[PDB]
Amino acid sequence: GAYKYIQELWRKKQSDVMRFLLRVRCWQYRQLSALHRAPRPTRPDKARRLGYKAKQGYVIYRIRVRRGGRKRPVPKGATYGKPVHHGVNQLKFARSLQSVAEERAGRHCGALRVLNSYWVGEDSTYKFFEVILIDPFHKAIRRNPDTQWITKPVHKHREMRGLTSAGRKSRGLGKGHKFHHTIGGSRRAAWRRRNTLQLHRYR
Amino acid sequence: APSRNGMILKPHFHKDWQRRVATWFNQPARKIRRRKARQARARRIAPRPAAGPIRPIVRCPTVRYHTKVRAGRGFSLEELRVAGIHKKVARTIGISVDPRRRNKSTESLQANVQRLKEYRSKLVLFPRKPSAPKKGDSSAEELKLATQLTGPVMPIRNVFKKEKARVITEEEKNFKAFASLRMARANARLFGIRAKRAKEA
Amino acid sequence: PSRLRKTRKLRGHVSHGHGRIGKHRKHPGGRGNAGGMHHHRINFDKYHPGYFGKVGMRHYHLKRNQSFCPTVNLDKLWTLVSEQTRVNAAKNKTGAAPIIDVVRSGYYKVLGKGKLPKQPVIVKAKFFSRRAEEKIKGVGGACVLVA
Amino acid sequence: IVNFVHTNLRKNNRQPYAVSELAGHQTSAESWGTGRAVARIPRVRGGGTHRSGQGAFGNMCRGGRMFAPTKTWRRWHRRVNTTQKRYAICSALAASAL
Amino acid sequence: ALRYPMAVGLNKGHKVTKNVSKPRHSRRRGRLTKHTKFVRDMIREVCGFAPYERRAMELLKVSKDKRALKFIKKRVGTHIRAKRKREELSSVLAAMRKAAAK
RNA sequence: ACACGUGCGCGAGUCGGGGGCUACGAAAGCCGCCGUGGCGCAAUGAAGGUGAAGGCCGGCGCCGCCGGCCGAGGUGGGAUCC
RNA sequence: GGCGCGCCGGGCCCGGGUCUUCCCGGAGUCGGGUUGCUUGGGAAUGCAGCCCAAAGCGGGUGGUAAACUCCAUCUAAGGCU
RNA sequence: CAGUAACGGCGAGUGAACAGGGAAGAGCCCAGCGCCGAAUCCCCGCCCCGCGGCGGGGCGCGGGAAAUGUGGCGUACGGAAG
Repeated sequence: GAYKYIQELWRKKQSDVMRFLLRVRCWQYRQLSALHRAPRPTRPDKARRLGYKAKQGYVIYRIRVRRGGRKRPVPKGATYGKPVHHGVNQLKFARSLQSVAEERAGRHCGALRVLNSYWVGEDSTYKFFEVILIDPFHKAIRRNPDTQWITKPVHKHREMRGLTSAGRKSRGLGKGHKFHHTIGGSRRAAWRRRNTLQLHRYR
Repeated sequence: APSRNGMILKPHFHKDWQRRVATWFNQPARKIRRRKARQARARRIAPRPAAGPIRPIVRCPTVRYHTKVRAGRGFSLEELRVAGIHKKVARTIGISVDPRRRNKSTESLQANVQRLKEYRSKLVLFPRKPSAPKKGDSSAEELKLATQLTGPVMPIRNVFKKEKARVITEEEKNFKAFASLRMARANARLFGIRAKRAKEA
Repeated sequence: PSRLRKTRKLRGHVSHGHGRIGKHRKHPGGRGNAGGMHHHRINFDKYHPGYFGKVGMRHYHLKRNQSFCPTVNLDKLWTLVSEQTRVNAAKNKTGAAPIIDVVRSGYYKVLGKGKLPKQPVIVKAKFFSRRAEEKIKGVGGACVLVA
Repeated sequence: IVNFVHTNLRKNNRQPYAVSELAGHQTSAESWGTGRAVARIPRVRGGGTHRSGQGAFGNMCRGGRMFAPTKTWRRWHRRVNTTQKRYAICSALAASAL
Repeated sequence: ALRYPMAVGLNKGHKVTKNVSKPRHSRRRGRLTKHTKFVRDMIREVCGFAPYERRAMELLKVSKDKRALKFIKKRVGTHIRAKRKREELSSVLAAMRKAAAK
């Protein structure tokens, strides 16, 4: 099967073949605009996994995110507080650059809905991500019983609330000993219950 | 400032705790809501059990509770196969399935098979087409005695078996329980180095 | 009941029973357990010795199930098995000892505190004390270990 | 027992009453200062109406909140021992033959 | 001589007989199927070896398989993945050493 | 939340407080294989752990131990009782 | 509005158990280093940046770092309810 | 569970989880791997009952999507084929 051959060929990114293809495309993607429509997935194979079917109504954008950490937006680096909160330079944004990419594509095309995204190249200044978008109103999606779940208003801006793959990876949830702080719905729901006086009627 | 002889305590009230006070005046109205939502459920599933499907005999883990027997999640797939039950026909005739439950033991496996021979013999099955009988469905009179079962269907009681009074034999009398404990503690512990100094020599 | 309280006898009285010289000020010794080593050293030494400092080994993921070993004595061991057994096993001439399963009653160890009444027993307990064994053997019985 | 079980079980059908958290603290008040010959109470910020410079916060101020505003998490209900509940009825039935 | 079942010791716990079924189908996940072996057999011939492996190949050839293991560890992360990698660099080099003379 | 005093109930127990069952009543009544669980009934050690009476009198001027009836102390002061 | 007994319209003609050969899985991602934040998480619980970057009898976990062993337990990097 | 394990100028203070007892209880779908003449899908025109949730049927060598992979079978509990 053709896809499994492309699968392991994308795991040898260090190879002579893929040190050329990821290098000449990373050239190409800098010369196009910051956020534009890709005519197809750069990787058919990777988009297969993340739920992209190549039918009418599925949209793939190719957006770039300026690389590096988030510095504290304060005038002249002065943070009016205690020596703890002085930090500005070596701070890191809570969400990944991939999820930042999805919620620029998703912000732009409000009519569409972000399914998922995947990596297609990094520079020293720009990571490039193909963001997969689905029409909630095209009758190829809207009449398919296994893709009509996206069309409901519950899934409005999945990218923003962090219900996409990269969106969920900063919430710090999952099961077991590692993920206690997000027991319940989320980090905030855990914090909420644990910090409530359950003042019963009787005691 | 502490007065005199009196307990040292650290009250957890240093946050904005008054905003997040959960008062239980919902409680008496909640029990009305939960009860009306439980009766109106049972009135829909009209001859079916109100608690719903049968749960398996399940040992509690971690040595505090491991002498007790619960109602588990659902029957294991090696308990349904031995009972002759199909895993997807199980759910539809009121048998709890989970694909997760292992079986490390035969007695706890066999406990849940005899459990299911009871159920299928206790099972009253109504024909989908009422006015034309089908084979696997129970007899006309068993549909007419058919009532609901208020409470958990085949309820799980933890029973210790009847041991009789025995004359203590000269061997059981002679056993040294304390020294036998204290010996095995040292044999469980020191083994590692007695295996290592013996492989040495 | 507010009427039964002290505030109801302090109407008319100026200071409200909190001193006229040293006024009722908000937090004159710090909030809570402030100055435990500094200006409340004597209170924390005189009534709470051992309060400050570390001792012994940290045990990070401690569960209160692995260290579960609740004890019955030989004192109240005959309460766990009914009055009907004790009289029958005393009355009967055959010398058949009634079995006391201690794991059934909820306990995992039998300690030897009380004076066990002189008729043979069988104790199916998980753990045993040395004195607990000697008393059961002394009366004339078996200490059955169980898993 | 009857005049204890009655006096606690009749607290258990008692609906909560409370004064709102906002009640009294819906001004933008600040004390004029130490000078200006007025009594250092949080006065209302300047305007061309009656309220401007009156006296907003405090239990003693017109408008304002009450001292210790009544809370919904007041311990309204009193649970009694199940035994004492019977020992009130056996004491109530016993005294309604005599 | 009677050995009672004990809650402690070198053979402890409750007397229970143990059934032996076929293990569940996800326990064998990520075991090497010959069809999927051929794909990595195909693509390795297409692509080659990564520039960190080319230094890792050229230090095994001078019999510095500790200095290789210390190097591969630094590149790939742990002592465990690196030793598995080095038993796969030397296997494809001992495969070349068959072809080297013949 | 804690300490102590006091009143009530049951008492090596005790408590449904969460849950379920059946105008006032969102009350009250009930469940005990709903007593999980809470504190109590056991202490101690950092911990592995261990974990709360015995004299004598016979077999083997003495032995571990086969026995053997007996048995939760002693003293001084002690309200009451005889 | 809320539901079954018959006229009926199109759609769908489907299962089980054993024996036997075939097949079986998501990569700049886990993982590692370093940095900052977070956490009850302590030789780094979670999250992110950057650098390095795997495997397939594998991989993660097994609350004190590590090397060598056994043994247990799930199957990550896709989605719904 | 528990103000417990643990964190902390180990100071002030912070502080979970498992097991257990309940309320409810529901399970699942792709991609990959493979087979079936792309077996799939949207839109326009024509008519027909007919729908204030534009839907069901016929009708055209009408257009388009799509082998850079659509539909069915199938997903870790295993699965397909004979």
